[PDB]
Amino acid sequence: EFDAIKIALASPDMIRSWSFGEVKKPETINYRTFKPERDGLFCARIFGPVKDYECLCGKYKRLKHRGVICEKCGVEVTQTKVRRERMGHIELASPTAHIWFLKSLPSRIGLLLDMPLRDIERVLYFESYVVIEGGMTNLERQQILTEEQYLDALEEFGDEFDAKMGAEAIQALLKSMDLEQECEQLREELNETNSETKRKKLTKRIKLLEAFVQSGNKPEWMILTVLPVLPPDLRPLVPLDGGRFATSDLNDLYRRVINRNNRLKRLLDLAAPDIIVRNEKRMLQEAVDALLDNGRRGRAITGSNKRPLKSLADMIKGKQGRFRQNLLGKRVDYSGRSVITVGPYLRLHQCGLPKKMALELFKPFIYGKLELRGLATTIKAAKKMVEREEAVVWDILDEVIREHPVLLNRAPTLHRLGIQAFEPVLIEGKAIQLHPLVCAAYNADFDGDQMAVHVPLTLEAQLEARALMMSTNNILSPANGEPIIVPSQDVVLGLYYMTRDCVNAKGEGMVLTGPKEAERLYRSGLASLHARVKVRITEYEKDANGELVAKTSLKDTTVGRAILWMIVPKGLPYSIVNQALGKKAISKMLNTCYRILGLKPTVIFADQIMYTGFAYAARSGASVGIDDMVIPEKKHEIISEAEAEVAEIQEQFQSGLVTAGERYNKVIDIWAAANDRVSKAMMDNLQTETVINRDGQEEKQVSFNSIYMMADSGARGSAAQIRQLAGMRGLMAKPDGSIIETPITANFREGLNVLQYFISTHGARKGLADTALKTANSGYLTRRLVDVAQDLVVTEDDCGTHEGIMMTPVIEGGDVKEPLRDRVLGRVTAEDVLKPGTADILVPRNTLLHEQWCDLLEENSVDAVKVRSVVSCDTDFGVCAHCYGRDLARGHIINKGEAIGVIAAQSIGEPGTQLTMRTFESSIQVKNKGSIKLSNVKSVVNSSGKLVITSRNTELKLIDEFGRTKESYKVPYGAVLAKGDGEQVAGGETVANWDPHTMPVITEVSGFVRFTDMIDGQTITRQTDELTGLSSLVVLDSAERTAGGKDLRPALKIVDAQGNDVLIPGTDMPAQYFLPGKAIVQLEDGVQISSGDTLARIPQITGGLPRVADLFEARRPKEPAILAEISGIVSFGKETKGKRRLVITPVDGSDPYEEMIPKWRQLNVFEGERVERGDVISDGPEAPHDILRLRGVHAVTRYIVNEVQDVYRLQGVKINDKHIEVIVRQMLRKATIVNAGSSDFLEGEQVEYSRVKIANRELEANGKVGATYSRDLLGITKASLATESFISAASFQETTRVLTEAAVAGKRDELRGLKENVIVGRLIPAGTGYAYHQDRMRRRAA
Amino acid sequence: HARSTGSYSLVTQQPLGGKAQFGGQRFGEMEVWALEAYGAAYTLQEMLTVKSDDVNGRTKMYKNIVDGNHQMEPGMPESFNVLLKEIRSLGINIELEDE
Amino acid sequence: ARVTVQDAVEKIGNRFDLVLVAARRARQMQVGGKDPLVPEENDKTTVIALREIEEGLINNQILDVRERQEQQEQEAAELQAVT
Amino acid sequence: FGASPAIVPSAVIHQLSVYKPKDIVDPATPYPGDKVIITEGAFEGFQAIFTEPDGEARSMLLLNLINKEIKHSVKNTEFRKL
RNA sequence: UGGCGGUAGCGU
DNA sequence: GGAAGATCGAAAAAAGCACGCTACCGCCCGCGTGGTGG
DNA sequence: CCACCACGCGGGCGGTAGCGTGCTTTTTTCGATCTTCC
Ligand SMILES: [Mg+2]
Ligand SMILES: [Zn+2]
Ligand SMILES: [Zn+2]
Repeated sequence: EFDAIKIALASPDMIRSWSFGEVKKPETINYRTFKPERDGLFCARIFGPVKDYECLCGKYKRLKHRGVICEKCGVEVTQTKVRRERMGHIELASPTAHIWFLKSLPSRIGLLLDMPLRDIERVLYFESYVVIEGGMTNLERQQILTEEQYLDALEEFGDEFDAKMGAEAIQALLKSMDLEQECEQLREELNETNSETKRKKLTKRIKLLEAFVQSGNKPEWMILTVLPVLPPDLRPLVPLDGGRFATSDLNDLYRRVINRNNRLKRLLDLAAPDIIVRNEKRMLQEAVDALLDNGRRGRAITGSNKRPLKSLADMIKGKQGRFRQNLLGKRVDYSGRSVITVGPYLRLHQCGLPKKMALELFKPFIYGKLELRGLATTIKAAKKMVEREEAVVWDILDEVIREHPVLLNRAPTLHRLGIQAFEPVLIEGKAIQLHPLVCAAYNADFDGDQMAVHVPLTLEAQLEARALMMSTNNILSPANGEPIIVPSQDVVLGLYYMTRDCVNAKGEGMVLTGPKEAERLYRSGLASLHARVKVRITEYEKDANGELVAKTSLKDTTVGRAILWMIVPKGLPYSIVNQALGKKAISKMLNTCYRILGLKPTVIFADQIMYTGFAYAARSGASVGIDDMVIPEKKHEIISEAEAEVAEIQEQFQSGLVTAGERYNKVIDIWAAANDRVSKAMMDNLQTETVINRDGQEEKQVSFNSIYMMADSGARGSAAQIRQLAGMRGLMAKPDGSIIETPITANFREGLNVLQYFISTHGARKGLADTALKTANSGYLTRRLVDVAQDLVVTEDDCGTHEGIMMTPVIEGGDVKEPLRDRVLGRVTAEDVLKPGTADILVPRNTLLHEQWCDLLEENSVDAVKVRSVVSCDTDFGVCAHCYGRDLARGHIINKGEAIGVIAAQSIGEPGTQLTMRTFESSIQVKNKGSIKLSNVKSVVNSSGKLVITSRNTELKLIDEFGRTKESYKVPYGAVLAKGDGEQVAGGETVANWDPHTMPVITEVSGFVRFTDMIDGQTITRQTDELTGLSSLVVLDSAERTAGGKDLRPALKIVDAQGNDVLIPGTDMPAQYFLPGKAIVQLEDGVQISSGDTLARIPQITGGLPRVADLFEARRPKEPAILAEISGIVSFGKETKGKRRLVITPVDGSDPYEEMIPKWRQLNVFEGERVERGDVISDGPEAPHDILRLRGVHAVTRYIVNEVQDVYRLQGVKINDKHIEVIVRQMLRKATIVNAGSSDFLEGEQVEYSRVKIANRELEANGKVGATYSRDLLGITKASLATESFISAASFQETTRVLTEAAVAGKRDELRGLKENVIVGRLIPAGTGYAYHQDRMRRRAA
Repeated sequence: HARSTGSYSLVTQQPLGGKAQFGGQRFGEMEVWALEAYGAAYTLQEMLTVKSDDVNGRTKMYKNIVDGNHQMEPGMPESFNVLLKEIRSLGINIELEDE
Repeated sequence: ARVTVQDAVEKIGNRFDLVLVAARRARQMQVGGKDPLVPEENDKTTVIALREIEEGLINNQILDVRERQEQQEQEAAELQAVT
Repeated sequence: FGASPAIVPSAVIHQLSVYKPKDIVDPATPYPGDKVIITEGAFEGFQAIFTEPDGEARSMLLLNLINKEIKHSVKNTEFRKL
């Protein structure tokens, strides 16, 4: 029906063409008779008849008079729905400016006229005269004149100049300008000018003028002259069943506008004085501005009960606006809501449904089936039969929902698993019965949770929910690929109890012929479930060709494991169930079954596991009693000795031997050690303290205690919870965050006094408040993430790109946080993988790396793999399947048409609840055994032969004997080395040492040191030491340096026996070590030193959800680390007064880089060092924009991914890097031109990267030289707002500004996206509908 | 609370809300995002137009279901028409370009 | 009944056109008065189409071939009737 | 106009002092021989000609029939101005 | 049987 | 040696602040002016 | 002759003034230096 949406401003003539009449009276509806007045806000003649095919006068009241108008009253006999489309118009007495185009920063009118917004505000509201005709006088074209100035000019010059007031003057100024000559002059000035801010202003004005001239709109249309009026049905007067009507705010605002316009017309008809006319015009302008957008300027119009009125713009933007309340989401029919309970008998694809609730939901289907069966002949009869609830109605209900899936959804839909398709099973009751296994997917607890149900009502929706959103098809989390359907609480405990071995259980030592005999013995009560026996069992192994071979053998196991072996499928080996079978063991068994057997047996295995676990947990009868939590006998001795130690420390402090801070720290450490000892003793007394009398003697075995069984199996609780159960509660934190000296030494089994409870309440209150105020932040973050990547779908297969990320396992300190296996599995390679040292193709160029390939690459001890990434996907308007990788939810590669962006956004946003918002070295240690490598190192030998590095970015790698990088550390510059490179070392040894408090100056040459180019009292001072008293030189900074000595920069020169400065070996100029501020030198004049000696001494939360938000929004670190833009030497220029000027002087290239550095900011580099591109110059965090500009897209992508992964791993949540890579790619979507080239893009233009790439490719194909572009990193909010499709930006937020931009520029929006297609109401271009869309695209090919 | 069909809003032509008003459950933005995550296109489209706003679509769906035919006419949601009318009343032209 | 459609998905091979072809077959059966090629056991049209797809009897290419053959048969019949 | 209150020049005051107008007043224009719309009574929605004020309560119009217009006086509230 | 504003509560 | 570009911090204005659901309360122009019934 | 059922033009409300007042982040402007020169 249509292909695109055109957005622009409306001309007054076409606005008049829109209207079917003119509203001239403020009356809306007469209260005596419910009929509108003539020319009113609800007039029938202007808009339409109030009743279908009925004249207002009543002369014609039948369908036969359709299409004709009446003469008694002048209304048309049509449908009432026409009142929802016809709009009115009001002819304003004087032109009024549009508030949207005037107040929305930047002011379009002010920027177009090139004048400050204050002058526009003054002239618009009748405060200062503005000139229109400059004439031959001294007055220019646009000049601001006050009343006195205007009178003086009028006296001086008569009619030579024209000056005016109000919006009429603005309209005259807009109409009296030429866009072509203005834009040509602006372009010429921009070419001639050189100021950067002037260049940017001229560029933006040129862009605005070009956009205006390109479209058919004209500037004078920006000042309203005819005011449109909404159709009456969109501002209805709902009856109040009390003789009154509820007038909407729009009706009140329209009444105000009409009254003010009528008053102004009457006043100007009477030839009112100038002051009164100006006041009336200002009042009309204020009323129009309030109606268009209330509250933008001055005071908002108050309501009846002292509230701001709802204007036209108020119902477009905001959460309650039409976009986010009735367009993105809407209420739907065939839906229900009810509480949820647990049904253990249900299958994985089945859910319970109440009979009455299903009858209400499936009413039309029952009506249709009843009509087909002949029971009822009309809708009324079927409705009566349904409401009477006959047996035939229930039979029809059973028939119609045999295989009709229903969508079950929960209120906090974080990820796609929150809504799933289930087959309904009719039950008698009032609560929906949910499958226990899917609860973890729903994150729902049967503690009052309410869930909603929707009924798909077409073949496409039914089949698509059966095939895609069914619970059986959703077993792997799209976020990380880990299984979701796993036993959680009762099944795990039941299986752990079942697969547990005693020592002297009944029936131990017997021999059984198979699992059937074991089951029949257990049911008969002839042998205990924990008895250790030997059973002859046959297990099936999957052959290489794809067959099952049965091997029979005798295994020493338990009766419970033999019973469990029944439900295990043939392919799985017996070793999985021959253990304690904890929760992780069950999860591993399920994952192995899914990998080997597939999907069809996996659901059956899960159902059987759940049934067996529930049944045997019921049979076991595990219970919690007051005797279960045992109090250690040694606890009171530990408490007494800790108290005695604390008392003796306190009495020592009373003597003054130890200060308050040290004694506080010692007390805290002692209490922590005592708590750890008590917890360890309790755990030892609880784990294996069960002494069982085996035949002959006693023996120690794992305890069958209910608490220990229930916690060790992983069903519920953890080590800390058990520690709170039996051990002391430990130390607690006060509201500020510090630790309290006296901990809680009372268990939960024993009583707690008032003081301990009051102390402990702080943490609980803080956690509850944090969760309550963190839910909103998580929701906002996930909304922004979803919007940012709502238009990224796979629409290709292979770009042919040979560029990829240099993926390696992450090393941080002395541990391997994440190896290569998890960070590479389910991804494709960017190029061929070469075996280390053989140059052999281990992996082909474009082969997906599954488990087998991962094992093959890990067996060769490879660490560096180049893998294709989404950020490197060359495909425009989407990404390719190969450049993305594995689907992460299915075993195959991701299919075309999938919405990867929404998947990524939901995966990143789901752990928002788990995060937190609370705000609260001198040597290198070796842990493992391996050789040491050094990177980015320039080291020299010291006096004693030790090695000292002269590089600031030196990195040491501890690599095992297999060539794999095990550990990595960043050694500070100028650190002494105990051992050299390439020497194997053992754990616990120290290789490098340095002083963190202050840094010593390193000398790379050997010779004498003299006191040169510095004078005491001008540049340095010969200060006496506080203790030693030696005359040490201290360098004075520029602030205290004398004027005469300003040019005498201190610099120590190493000299030989001759006395002249020794040149650096292999370097022309001599070694002149610069002296920075606060430099302390101890050696005296003419001191002999060697290479590597120490010359001078120089002295020297962000986590959780806020950290993620700062990383995503590209927030400035507030203390950026200065980076070297170009590679070259460093020099110091003029000091100016507040900031030092540093000059970068490349050896070969020019020296255009001069950078201002704050004086108080520490400088890592001295005067005589060599640095490369992207080198750290000052301490602090690195801004993402600087990283992108200097080190490239790959480096900033890696930094963001690493930071996000570290933040998530700190909280214990694992997320694949594909989602972060997709988000980062969505971040980098804008490019700014540098060289115009043959393209038509402006020098300062910032446009889409895809458009630049397409233009460059077209120019290269033609043969002309392309343009040069630089990628820009814009925050997620800015990136989402600055998009081609203005509909998505308008729906997001800041609707006024984006709508104004779209109206001014005359943008044309093709849908080509998900959110806009959803808003319009068509099939989305993602998933199934994508295919259809593709067909449509080919139909546009011809 | 369960609803198959009932009274609709007189301004947005959408089902009412609340049990006391015999309304329908709200399909929020997160539900739409989850549907798009599954690749749900036909289900989302039928939940967006033929169930809530498209009056002609709703009537056609009811007649087809009574007749035993499961087919959907997307039509045109009335919320978008309302939004277009409000934007037009703001003095800003918006229209659907057929070409 | 069809608890899972993994094998049908791998038969189609993409999991998205499978929904389209199954919906087309279901619409053909329900309102076109067609006769399924697979015996039915009190089952709905959708699962019947899925079971037909299971054995490869129904696929996009063969369905299009059958549609074209039916169209040419009906046009030949109507031309013969007119002439 | 602005922060400070406006000051009206003495010339405007002088003009207003000698301001002795004669006006018709738009919404109160039931003048003799003038077009007036009756929206109530037996002649609702009909255009007629006010021709003389009959007393005060019931002004007099040439009420328009299908054939012609006839002298008749009816209540003032029945008809408004066109 | 329509809306809001305030209050309180449920599930997160 | 005064005027224009720099900039620079300091201040001011705009937009956002999760999702569903339930129940209750209050209101659905106020006010000077006017005519009519107890 | 006094209480109370419409009513139809204005707009912050009320008063011979004043009322407001426990956020953060982003964007724009502006006085004040400054600084840099032609
Ligand atoms: Mg709960
Ligand atoms: Zn009529
Ligand atoms: Zn690609």
